Amino acid sequence: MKGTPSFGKMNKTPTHVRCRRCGRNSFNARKGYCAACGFGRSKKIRRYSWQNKK
Amino acid sequence: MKISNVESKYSMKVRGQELLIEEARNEKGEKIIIFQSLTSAKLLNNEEWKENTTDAKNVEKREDLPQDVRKITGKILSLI
Amino acid sequence: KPEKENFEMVINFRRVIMGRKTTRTKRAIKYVRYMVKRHFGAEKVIIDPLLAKAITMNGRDKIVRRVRIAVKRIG
Amino acid sequence: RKLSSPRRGSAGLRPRKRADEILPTPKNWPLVNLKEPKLLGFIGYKAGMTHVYMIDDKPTSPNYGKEVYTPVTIVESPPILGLALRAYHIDSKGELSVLVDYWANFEEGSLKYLKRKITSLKVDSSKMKEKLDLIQKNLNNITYMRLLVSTQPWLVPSLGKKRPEIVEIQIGGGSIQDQLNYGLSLLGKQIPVRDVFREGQLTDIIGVTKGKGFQGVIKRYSVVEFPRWHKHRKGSRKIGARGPSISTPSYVPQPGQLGFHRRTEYNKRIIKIGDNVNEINPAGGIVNYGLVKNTYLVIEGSVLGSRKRPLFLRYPIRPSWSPESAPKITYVNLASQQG
RNA sequence: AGCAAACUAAGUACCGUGAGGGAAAGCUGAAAAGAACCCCGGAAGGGGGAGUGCAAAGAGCCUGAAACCGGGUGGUUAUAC
RNA sequence: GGUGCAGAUCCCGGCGGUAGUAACAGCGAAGGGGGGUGAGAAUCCCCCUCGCCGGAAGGGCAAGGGUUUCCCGGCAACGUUC
RNA sequence: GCGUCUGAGGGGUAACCCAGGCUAGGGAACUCGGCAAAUUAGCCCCGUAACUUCGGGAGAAGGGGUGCCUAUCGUGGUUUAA
RNA sequence: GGGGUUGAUGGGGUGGGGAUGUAAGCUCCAAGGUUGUAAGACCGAGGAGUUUAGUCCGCCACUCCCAAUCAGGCUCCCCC
Repeated sequence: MKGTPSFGKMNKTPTHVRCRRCGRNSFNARKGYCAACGFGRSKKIRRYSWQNKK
Repeated sequence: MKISNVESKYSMKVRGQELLIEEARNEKGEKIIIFQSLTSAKLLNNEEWKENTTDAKNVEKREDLPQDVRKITGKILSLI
Repeated sequence: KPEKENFEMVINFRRVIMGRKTTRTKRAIKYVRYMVKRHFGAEKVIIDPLLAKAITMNGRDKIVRRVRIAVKRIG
Repeated sequence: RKLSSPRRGSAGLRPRKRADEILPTPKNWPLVNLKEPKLLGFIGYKAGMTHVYMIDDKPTSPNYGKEVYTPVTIVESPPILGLALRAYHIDSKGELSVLVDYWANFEEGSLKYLKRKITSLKVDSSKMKEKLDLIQKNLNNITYMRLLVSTQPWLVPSLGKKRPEIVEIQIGGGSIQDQLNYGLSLLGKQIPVRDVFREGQLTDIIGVTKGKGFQGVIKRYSVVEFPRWHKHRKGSRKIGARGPSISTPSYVPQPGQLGFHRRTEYNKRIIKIGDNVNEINPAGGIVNYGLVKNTYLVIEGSVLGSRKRPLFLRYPIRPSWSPESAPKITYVNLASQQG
């Protein structure tokens, strides 16, 4: 249910795991991509104009 | 009513447990049974007391017990 | 000198019952320590399980209304 | 829409608190009513009750001259042992304090029963002479004349007690000079209820009702259970509102002690003053009381208070009818109160 | 406060499945000279006594305010703001 | 010249009162006696008995946690008490 | 397997609250409302309306039996087994 | 509110009066059956006697048999 049980089923695998590049457990196996280390569709490193607040 | 003196004391061995039996009569003279099964008990201040058992005689078969003694033990021997 | 009796006493479990069902058996044996000191100056009360056992052939809440006791109250 | 309703609970007796002396005392006395010196009440004990069979004595009774059935209460009447005489007069400031007392048990009364509760006088200064004539000097300027008496419960094994109560009774009669002499005689001796009472009289009752402990409002003031749904919802045994506003959170039913109160009783007519214990004792020992073994008072109706309470009696304050003596009986129930 | 960051690691612990967000925390005196030793407790840089040292506020260690609470000093109370 | 504070349901740190109060009940469990250890035992251990569960509180198996397993020694916190 | 769904002991145990059990007599007067609560209830046999989409309705309705023991009997299966 | 050894306050014991409804065992009978040559003895749900029983009674009286002690605290000597 929308309350706590919504958190219940949450024992399965992380939808983002250790991507081999940036040391962040953020590799979306399901999308065949890392949203952190950029490995998967950019040869270049994922970097943005807004890594922070300017 | 006070107990005068003891006359009967046997020894019986039940369920892997020691068991003593005592019989005596009060000053009113009624015969009442005494159940006691423990040899050790912490003295207050401050030792251990050993229950004496030298004069007790050993009973090994049920009907060897006096008939009246036996016919009351049934209500109790279940829950030793 | 206290009378080192081989005495037999009769107890009445009247007061213990009539109140909380859930507590009787403990109060029962606890009541046992009451008179034994009172009528024999007991400093510490050592009860054989059997003479204690018979009060509860029942578990929680059924208790015989009376019982006989024998005491070899050593020093 | 705000239908009529009598105010529930009884506002008449506020405050409701527990008495401070187990044996109460009257605060007024019915008039003497044109007669000779005698007492106007008596002390006793609540032993038990039963039901009795009688011919009706009420001349205007709808049941006149017939056998009808009526519950009746028994009151064991142990002898009374007087103590002293107390002097009341219009003192300074125009009040009615105690002028003086007049004690005498050194002349008679080698009884330590009183000693159990009071460390009373010694023989060293038993010089009541200057006290007694003080009354004589203060004669004609006296208004009221009570009496110091004690109960003798040691003559009743039913009540396992040995230190007694000493209490008071005011005496009315003929002339004042007569009354003091009448009382003077009564000192140092024993007095039966027959010395004050006779059968067929009316009698008044002030005493302490059956205690009950802390109570609930449902029981204390007979407040009403909320209808149906509250037998399922939010609570049931309480009053809803507690006043229109803090403008006097008022005399409203609120919890508290009930019982053990100083209360009142009117219009009680005695039945029998017997002396054979076998005539009244029920089967197997009267319940919770024992076996009556002195003279007893046979009073019908109900009498307030728990069993084994001292009770102090009194002549009628506003008697409904003047009774004749001896409403003769036809049956006494000796059956067990048990069963 | 000074950039978050002066400290045993700071984008560190951590909150988030996620892009991300994002901390707290300095001072023993110059020299540990860190209280040897004796009594209590089992112990606790705990008690007591002694000792080091200008000084011990001697490990929780510069100085040490209030809100606080406790002992005491001085007044002072159960017909009353 | 970052400049004088009582507030801005300010921020941050400390501590108040309600106060040893609520709660440590509610979903069908429950312990008792004797002995041992140790400073200290309702709560830990030994014995006996007893009650409860018993298509689950039993038995075996994942993803996850990552040593939660075992042995030895301990108790300031950590354990809703100890 | 458990007395670890981890705090306990005292008590004639007040009121009251939550879980319950039971209440004479009347039996919906409570009440927006029979809400709640109650009554029936397993099984076998007998027996079963109006209406209808003829299939049901339909455990319609209603009535009757049901224990314990001493005997029996029938039917069927099974064992190398018409 | 009582009691506290100068005592019937509570237990015990004995009676008293009550509630359930007649303990076990024993004997007899038992619908039938098991045997057993018979004689007899064996099972049997149950009925009767053995028995207003047996168990129980937060009620009463008598009975000092046991228990009210040991102990601690607070305080007055103003009046002669």
